[PDB]
Amino acid sequence: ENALLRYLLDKD
Amino acid sequence: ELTPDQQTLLHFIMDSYNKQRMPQEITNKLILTEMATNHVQVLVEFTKKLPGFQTLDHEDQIALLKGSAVEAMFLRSAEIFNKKLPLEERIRNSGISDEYITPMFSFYKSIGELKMTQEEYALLTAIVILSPDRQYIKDREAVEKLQEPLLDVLQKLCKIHQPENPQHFACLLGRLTELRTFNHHHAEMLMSWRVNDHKFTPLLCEIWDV
Ligand SMILES: C[C@H]1C(=O)CC[C@@]2(C)[C@H]3CC=C4[C@H]5CC(C)(C)CC[C@@]5(C(=O)O)CC[C@@]4(C)[C@@]3(C)CC[C@@H]12
Repeated sequence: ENALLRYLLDKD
Repeated sequence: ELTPDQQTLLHFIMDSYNKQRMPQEITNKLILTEMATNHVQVLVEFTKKLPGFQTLDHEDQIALLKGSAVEAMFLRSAEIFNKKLPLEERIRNSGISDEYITPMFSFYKSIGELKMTQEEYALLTAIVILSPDRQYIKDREAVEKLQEPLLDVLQKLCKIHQPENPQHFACLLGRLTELRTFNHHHAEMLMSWRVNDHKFTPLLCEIWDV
């Protein structure tokens, strides 16, 4: 899904 | 040699590279999942901080990340378990086909032998990350644009640590290139361990595309 990766990137 | 925006850049990278670190467990050598998971966590944190990465297309960003992973992990493993054990592995016993083990350790020993400084590791990782060559990138140039400055700085600090041997920089990219070629066997290597009912964390499936 790459969704955890997505959260981890845009996360502040 | 190194100036003036090329000091602000190295600094800024060293800064980011250094504020993620492997705690505690570089001691007790299952746990292999923790290590793997630590590696990724740290990688994305380093990745996202990298100059310009904010601006990159999202689908490129993820691609850049998934492709860089196997090399970064070899690189970040090395920078730790060659310094912190100044061999011994758990991976035979983890039920990996020996086909893949003896090869993939050549690559590990090879990297340690380069004997890189921690500015070399840091910058090289960054180059590895922002490789425009990776699969499913669309804006290869936009990636390529961010990689140029890191390259031409790394270049110089190979002439600095050290001049003696002038094939150092070339020899650094070489080993990484050598490793890129292993990436399709690493896929299989992993899909080999996932046959016997053994599973990965959701994160580790995402990073390795499982
Ligand atoms: C046994 C299996 C596991 O349980 C989950 C983690 C995983 C997939 C993983 C954990 C750590 C490494 C590192 C081990 C070394 C050999 C140090 C090099 C980097 C390397 C990496 O993280 O990319 C390569 C293999 C893997 C990915 C490898 C194959 C070793 C055992 C392996």
